[PDB]
Amino acid sequence: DFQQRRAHLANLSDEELQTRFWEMAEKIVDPLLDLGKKNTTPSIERSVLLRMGFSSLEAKAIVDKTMDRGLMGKGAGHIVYKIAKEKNISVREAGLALSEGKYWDDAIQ
Amino acid sequence: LQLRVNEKLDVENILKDLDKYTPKRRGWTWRQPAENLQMGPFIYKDASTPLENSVALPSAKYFGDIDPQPLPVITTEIASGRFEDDIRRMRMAAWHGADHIMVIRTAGQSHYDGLIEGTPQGIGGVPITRKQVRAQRKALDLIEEEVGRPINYHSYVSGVAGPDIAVMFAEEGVNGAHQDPQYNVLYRNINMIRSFIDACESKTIMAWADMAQIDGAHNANATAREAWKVMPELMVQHALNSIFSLKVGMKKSNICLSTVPPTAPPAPSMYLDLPYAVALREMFEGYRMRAQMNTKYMEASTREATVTHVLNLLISKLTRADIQSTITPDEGRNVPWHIYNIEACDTAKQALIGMDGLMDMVQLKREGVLGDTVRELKERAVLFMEEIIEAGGYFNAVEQGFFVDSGYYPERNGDGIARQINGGIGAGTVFERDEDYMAPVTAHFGYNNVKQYDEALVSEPSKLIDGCTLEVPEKIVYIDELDENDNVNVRMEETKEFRSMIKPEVEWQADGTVLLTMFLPTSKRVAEFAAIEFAKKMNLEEVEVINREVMQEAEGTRIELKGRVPFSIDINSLVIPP
Ligand SMILES: Cc1ncc(COP(=O)(O)O)c(/C=N\CC[C@H](N)C(=O)O)c1O
Ligand SMILES: C[C@H]1O[C@@H](n2cnc3c(N)ncnc32)[C@H](O)[C@@H]1O
Repeated sequence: DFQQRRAHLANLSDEELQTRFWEMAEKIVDPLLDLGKKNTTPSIERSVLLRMGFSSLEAKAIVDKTMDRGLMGKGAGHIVYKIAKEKNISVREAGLALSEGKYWDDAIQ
Repeated sequence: LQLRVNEKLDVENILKDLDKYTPKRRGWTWRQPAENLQMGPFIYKDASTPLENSVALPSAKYFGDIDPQPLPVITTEIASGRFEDDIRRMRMAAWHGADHIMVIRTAGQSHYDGLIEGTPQGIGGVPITRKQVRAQRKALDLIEEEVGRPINYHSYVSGVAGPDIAVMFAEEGVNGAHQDPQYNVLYRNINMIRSFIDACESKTIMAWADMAQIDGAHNANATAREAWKVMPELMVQHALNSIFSLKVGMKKSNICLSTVPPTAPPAPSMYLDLPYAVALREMFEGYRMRAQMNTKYMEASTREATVTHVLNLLISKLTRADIQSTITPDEGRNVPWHIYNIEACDTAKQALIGMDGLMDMVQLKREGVLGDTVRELKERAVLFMEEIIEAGGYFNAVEQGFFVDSGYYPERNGDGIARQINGGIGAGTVFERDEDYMAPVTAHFGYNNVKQYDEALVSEPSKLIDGCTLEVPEKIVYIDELDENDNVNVRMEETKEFRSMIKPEVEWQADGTVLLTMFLPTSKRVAEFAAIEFAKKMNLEEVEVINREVMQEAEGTRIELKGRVPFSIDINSLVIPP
């Protein structure tokens, strides 16, 4: 079993065996990292909001609504940025607005 | 400001004005090496700077109460359900050498899909919120000036809202955290695609805060039948999270492996666990070694726990350990008591000091049976890695039950934990980033289209808003309480009474628990039941047995009992001379 398997490493040197262990470790995590670059999730979106000056309660409502209108792909902190500038209010006020159910027909463009 | 070594911590005062508290510093601190240090008549080779205020070892009386401190950062874990009582157990550990205070999340926090707020009571752990975290970190600021050496507050960044708590930890100067997206999948059955996409953010936020990161490969140590056979997979779980954390942006010097010697006597545990310890440290150079102690092969005996732990400290000394966490000797007897967190520190400090300079005098026989097994474990792990690629990536390997299988890999029993790619908690919560996706904040990982609004701001996204909370703390929404009857102010009010009577406690103020040890001249079962009676007559309540040991079948039985004293004493009616 293990002796059969270990065939091709047996004459690998410690430097080769180590560099090979990390070489493959790297190739295994890469697809994971890419998935991480091109995609988003609710907790991530909520966290962007928290940093943007929103409370956990307010953040939930925006992301809960963002998901309904199918807008995750654009970014929840982005929905709150474009609506802030468009209607000329503070990031905070336009984020409160949205949380409460407002400016959602508008955000869709 | 404030803090007299003879006055208790005013936990009533620490809880006030938490809306205006700010962490005093950020990130991890290590111990300052103190070269050829002279304490009393002795010279120490492997010591760190002395504490300004501390409780030295009982036997330090024969030597002028000297209190030598070793080089590794020393962890103790304290989380009872009531963060407010524990702030006192913290102060006792700090005095005993612990400079890494680690706090367990209330049962099920992994599944909280968002932060919680305020201070409800915990179950088998503290509920981690901002008030509570600001509280404990404010108390540690005091406690660390008292002792004269910084203390790393640590907690957990797991769950379906890891990224959430990463922020809050970043804001509130939590110094260290666990972060390993493999924990979510294997033990909490959170969905793997969302779990790993989340860890990218989680980890970035953590790297921004300069926090230290501990992984959870050691978890596979416990949930595992014959722990010595798990050694190829440990290397695999340590490697995945490390190369991952590394490529996210985290510094190699802030990435800690959580490495526990898998065995304990009567196994020849040194012989078994040492090649592994060496293999790991050779294969992971430049990464940190956070040694933990044995919990799986534990039982009701404190004595036994301690001896196995000293052997655990011995694995660390023979090799290397940047942090040396501890486990209470009573871990298998009950939920840790004040006196036993302190035993854990004392013992860790005592053993390390007694082995000062040991490696100037001893060494590893690096060729022999040792190097052979160091080589074999390495091969077995590389093999495991080869098969995870062949099967076409990490998700497929998980789904095929590659992990948590009780076989000494390449051996596979089929008893491993299989999660579905498309299933779990949080399935269907991944969303594709669109071309014009943006996020106006520091510490964001994935694709962030910033150019569109300003080509210049690409590397400072938060300047679209004149600072995210990481630059502008005053933008942090602070919640105080969200429950009127379940919070710290009710709990503290409940017992104003006590702050001029007194009673014994193990975890919570005046909980009335005590420990009784006795010997009975009869077999165990009977001995045990006869034992309850004696305790009852002694006026204790809620009596239960927590340890039986056979001295010899017929001759005798040692019994140990935890029980509640149903009354108080008065410090003012105690006749005390000089
Ligand atoms: C990597 C990781 N993330 C989260 C959690 C737990 O946190 P929640 O259950 O609330 O998600 C754990 C727990 N076991 C670790 C033991 C610890 N080192 C101790 O020394 O006992 C973990 O290993
Ligand atoms: C059961 C739990 O619900 C939370 N919670 C969130 N919002 C509220 C609210 N408006 N009133 C009471 N509890 C609330 C608490 O954090 C609490 O402890």
